[PDB]
Amino acid sequence: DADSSIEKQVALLKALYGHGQISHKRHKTDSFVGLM
Repeated sequence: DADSSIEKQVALLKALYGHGQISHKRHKTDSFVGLM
């Protein structure tokens, strides 16, 4: 029944996706174009 403990690791994979947020940080730079 502890085998379900491995399913919790799937949540750790979601933390790896958070690295994609760094790519969205470039979208904030596009917002500065509005200053023009």
